[PDB]
Amino acid sequence: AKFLKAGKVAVVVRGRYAGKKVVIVKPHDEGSKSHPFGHALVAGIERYPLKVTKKHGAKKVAKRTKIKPFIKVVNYNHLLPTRYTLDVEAFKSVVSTETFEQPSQREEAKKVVKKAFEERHQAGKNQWFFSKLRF
Amino acid sequence: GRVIRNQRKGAGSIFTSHTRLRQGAAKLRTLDYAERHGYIRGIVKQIVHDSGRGAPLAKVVFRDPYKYRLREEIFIANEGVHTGQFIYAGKKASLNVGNVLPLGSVPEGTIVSNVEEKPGDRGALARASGNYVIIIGHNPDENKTRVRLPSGAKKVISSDARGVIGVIAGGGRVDKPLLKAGRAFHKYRLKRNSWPKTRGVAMNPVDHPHGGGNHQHIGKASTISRGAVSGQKAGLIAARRTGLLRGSQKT
Amino acid sequence: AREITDIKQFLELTRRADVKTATVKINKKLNKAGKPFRQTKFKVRGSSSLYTLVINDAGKAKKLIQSLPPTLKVNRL
Amino acid sequence: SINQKLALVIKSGKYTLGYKSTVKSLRQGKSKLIIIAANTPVLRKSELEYYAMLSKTKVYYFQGGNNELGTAVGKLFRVGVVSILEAGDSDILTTL
Amino acid sequence: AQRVTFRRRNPYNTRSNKIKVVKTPGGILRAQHVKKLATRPKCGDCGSALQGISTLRPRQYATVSKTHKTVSRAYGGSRCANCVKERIIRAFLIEEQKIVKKVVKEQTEAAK
Amino acid sequence: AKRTKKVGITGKYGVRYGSSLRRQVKKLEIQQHARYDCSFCGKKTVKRGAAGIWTCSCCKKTVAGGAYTVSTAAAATVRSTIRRLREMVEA
RNA sequence: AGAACUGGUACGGACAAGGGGAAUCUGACUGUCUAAUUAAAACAUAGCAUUGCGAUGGUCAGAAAGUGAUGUUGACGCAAU
RNA sequence: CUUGUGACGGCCCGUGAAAAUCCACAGGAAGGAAUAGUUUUCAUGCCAGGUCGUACUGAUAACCGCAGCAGGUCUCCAAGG
RNA sequence: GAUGGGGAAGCUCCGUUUCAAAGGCCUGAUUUUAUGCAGGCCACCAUCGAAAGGGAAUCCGGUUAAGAUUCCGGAACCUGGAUAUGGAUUCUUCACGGUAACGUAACUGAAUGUGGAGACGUCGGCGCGAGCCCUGGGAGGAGUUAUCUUUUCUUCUUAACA
Ligand SMILES: [Mg+2]
Ligand SMILES: [Mg+2]
Ligand SMILES: [Mg+2]
Ligand SMILES: [Mg+2]
Ligand SMILES: [Mg+2]
Ligand SMILES: [Mg+2]
Ligand SMILES: [Mg+2]
Ligand SMILES: [Mg+2]
Ligand SMILES: [Mg+2]
Ligand SMILES: [Mg+2]
Ligand SMILES: [Mg+2]
Ligand SMILES: [Mg+2]
Ligand SMILES: [Mg+2]
Ligand SMILES: [Mg+2]
Ligand SMILES: [Mg+2]
Ligand SMILES: [Mg+2]
Ligand SMILES: [Mg+2]
Ligand SMILES: [Mg+2]
Ligand SMILES: [Mg+2]
Ligand SMILES: [Mg+2]
Ligand SMILES: [Mg+2]
Ligand SMILES: [Mg+2]
Ligand SMILES: [Mg+2]
Ligand SMILES: [Mg+2]
Ligand SMILES: [Mg+2]
Ligand SMILES: [Mg+2]
Ligand SMILES: [Mg+2]
Ligand SMILES: [Mg+2]
Ligand SMILES: [Mg+2]
Ligand SMILES: [Zn+2]
Repeated sequence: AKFLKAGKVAVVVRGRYAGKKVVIVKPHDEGSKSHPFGHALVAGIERYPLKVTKKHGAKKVAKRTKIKPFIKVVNYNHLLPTRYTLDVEAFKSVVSTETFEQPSQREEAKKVVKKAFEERHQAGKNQWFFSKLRF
Repeated sequence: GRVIRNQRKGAGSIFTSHTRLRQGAAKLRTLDYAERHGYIRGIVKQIVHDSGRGAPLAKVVFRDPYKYRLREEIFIANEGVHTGQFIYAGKKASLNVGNVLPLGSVPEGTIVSNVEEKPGDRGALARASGNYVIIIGHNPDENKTRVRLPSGAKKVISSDARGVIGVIAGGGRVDKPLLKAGRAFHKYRLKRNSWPKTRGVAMNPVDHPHGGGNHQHIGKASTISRGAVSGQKAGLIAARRTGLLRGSQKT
Repeated sequence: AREITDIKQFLELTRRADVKTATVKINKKLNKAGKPFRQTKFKVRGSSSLYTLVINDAGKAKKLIQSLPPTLKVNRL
Repeated sequence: SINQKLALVIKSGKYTLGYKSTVKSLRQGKSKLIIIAANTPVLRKSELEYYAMLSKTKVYYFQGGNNELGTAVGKLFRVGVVSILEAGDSDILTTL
Repeated sequence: AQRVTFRRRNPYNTRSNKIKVVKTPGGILRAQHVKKLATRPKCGDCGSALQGISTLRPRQYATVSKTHKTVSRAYGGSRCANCVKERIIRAFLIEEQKIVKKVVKEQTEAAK
Repeated sequence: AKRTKKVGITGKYGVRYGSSLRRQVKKLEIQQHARYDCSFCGKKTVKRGAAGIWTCSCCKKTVAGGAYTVSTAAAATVRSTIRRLREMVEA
């Protein structure tokens, strides 16, 4: 059974965001006119949150938990699907094929996905997704 | 008379070895806590030819357990080692080719090379191409091992000395005839100034004990006692026997 | 040593507060086998580099020399 | 042996040859079984088991290298991995 | 058929003293010394000439902007792109195998 | 066509150095210059770089081996002995 | 590459440019030396053979040393014939 | 023709320097904005760059051979037939 | 080839990291005030040794009785140092685009570690470049011309740097 679904977490192996965790929001198996190849609409994080200890108080925590997300079209050949998962509901609407093709909705979609990511990271959800892949 | 050639080497004026192109002293990893209590892992990076040496070098990279650095070691490559191969050194290492098990923890009949004569001296025995050592047996009490050197001599060494598993690569080197004074010239050009060699009998008597005479002949006996002094030791020193070897060595 | 192709950039560059002199060179060129035209070159000696502006139109050349600041030393050659 | 089953797969069923083709097929969920040559790059091997486990696909390891696997499927070149898209008339899927 | 001479005081045809005969607006032939050719940077893993990077003599790199000396990927000016891909793959797979090994080990110890 | 009867590769040494020496030099140079299988990539792309260094043009792997061949008989015997000792000591 | 025609049979027209063969002694060969009388059949050489040595060692140096060469070496090595 | 350079191939029991120096990456210590900052690997702008050699010959006359000696003395460029 | 050391009656000898208590590096704190305390860091451990090895950065034209890549004129570059403006970026604080190889005017980054360049044999052939040689047309000048010769010779060039 096919596994690249609308909630899988993958790792980009090629491109500017190589080694960055991404979550698939909208798959496209049989390519498209603009992309004649199996591609997806993943959303990821560019600047992973920093480590936080007890010592930091009330502002270094805030500064060290900043998240920089990104949205991109990526070929399936440039992803490693994982056995992990992370559901996407709050920002599956904003990420779409016409979300791209002009800069604005890209940036206010990045804002929404940033909010969703930081909200989940504030709670104890998906530590592996927010943990930096060291290599 | 004049100081003969063999005396003249000790001064080391032009008789020192030519060491420009050598990649470094081929020594084992220093014996530390990790090796004598466990095992450590390494990666083979380069297999390099050593100038003036028949065997190739193995350049293995290790991790410093105490500081964040990348200690790099130079081994003598055993036949069968490849780049990117993981190398395990230590007491609890698995008995695999290229591993550096101490002679105490290795069963009889094993083949090892680059063997230490004392623990921690980083490899003395069997360091030439195609050479190896047989482990004959152990003495568990007062830990001690008996091994066979390439010379055929049997030697008893400590069980905590180390030695890499396998045979030194480059065997069969001396099989091909050189055919050319040029080949020997280039061979010795990177070892030391010891070629060509002039026959002592073709020398004037001031130059060598054999020199002189209306015919090229040694004159006296050529077997020289070990009690002779420098300048007399020219020929067969302390020869137990001489002549063609007909029969078994009976060693 | 650096060529400039923007007239607005050139006129702005004439007011860089460091340039003291400039020269105007007139050349006779051939667009093709039949028609010779007059080439004009505007060279402004900057502090670190020489900026050359080339104009192939006589009318634009006249309007531009008319539009140079009076405080700039111009050389005709 | 097993090479006779492979040959009957080739003459009857459908298959793919090569790492890119097999990973593409396994990504789409069309692959029923994969065969890995003995000396396949172990990293490539490992990503292959990971992909198969993600896709719930049986895995078998050929007792031979690229040349032996290539001759097994009846091709004059060397094959590192083969994917089984449909048995056709064979029995490999049921056994092993 | 003019014949040129070295423009400096080193008369020996050495590597640092290579010349290229060139013609000047004065109409004469004058020899000009050319600097030693730049060697392309190489990857740390695959050993091949990694692309996208300007090739200059080592000191001359201090003069150019950051763009010419890097690529916009992790390990930009250091490692081959395929090297980066394969090392990312290796890292992921070995870490997942580490979780697999630890769960197997805790299972087997819990069994006994 | 066939250019030589017996000298083969050692025709470059002409009429000198003696017949027998040229004979075993031929016997060794044939092994030295031959192409060998890649134990990793499975191709006829392994060549000798220097004495004892055997590397593969494709797959960029280098293996320490014999000075004149990829592996000598003594190496094979040693490897078999090591395998025997491993499977004897682990079980 | 070929064919006619032509000249006091000339024509690689100056320059440039191997004499050859039948044998014997001796050294296998390339190479090196008696600058300024001897270039050889002398020396070296590859090959062959012998000897010593497992490092607290063999060979050699220094007056001595908390000293050295072989040795960034380990018998497929080093050293002496 | 000379020379530079690229991809190659042949050869080795020969695989054919080191250091100064410059850069990149990994790393995330530290510092950072909204009525205002952060930035000098982007552009433009300002100042300084010390000390010693610098002529000529380089050879049948400038060097050594007692000398204005047919000797010796490292190297670069090389037209036409 | 000094030093620590060790020999030698001694002139001196060995040895160059050796049985050594072998140091400077950045940030800041204090603004009696200059710099000690606040820290942290780090472990080679003198020096000399190439006018052909490595090496930051310049070319063209002209000028003298004799100097020039050095002088004059013009046009650049490097290093070191201060700095101001413009540009860039930020309310998602430390940029974006491309599936990708990767692109741009920029587009924080200490300790520490890794890598690259420096950095490399010889020969044979092939491709490519530059200069030279050959040659056509044309625009000038010179030579031969009893006879022939759209003829013989000669000038038509473009540096570093962007
Ligand atoms: Mg000699
Ligand atoms: Mg004599
Ligand atoms: Mg005597
Ligand atoms: Mg005698
Ligand atoms: Mg120089
Ligand atoms: Mg780039
Ligand atoms: Mg570029
Ligand atoms: Mg003489
Ligand atoms: Mg003579
Ligand atoms: Mg003789
Ligand atoms: Mg000794
Ligand atoms: Mg030449
Ligand atoms: Mg070559
Ligand atoms: Mg001068
Ligand atoms: Mg002068
Ligand atoms: Mg002169
Ligand atoms: Mg001269
Ligand atoms: Mg001269
Ligand atoms: Mg004189
Ligand atoms: Mg001294
Ligand atoms: Mg110096
Ligand atoms: Mg120099
Ligand atoms: Mg060099
Ligand atoms: Mg220049
Ligand atoms: Mg002059
Ligand atoms: Mg000037
Ligand atoms: Mg931008
Ligand atoms: Mg390098
Ligand atoms: Mg031009
Ligand atoms: Zn291979």
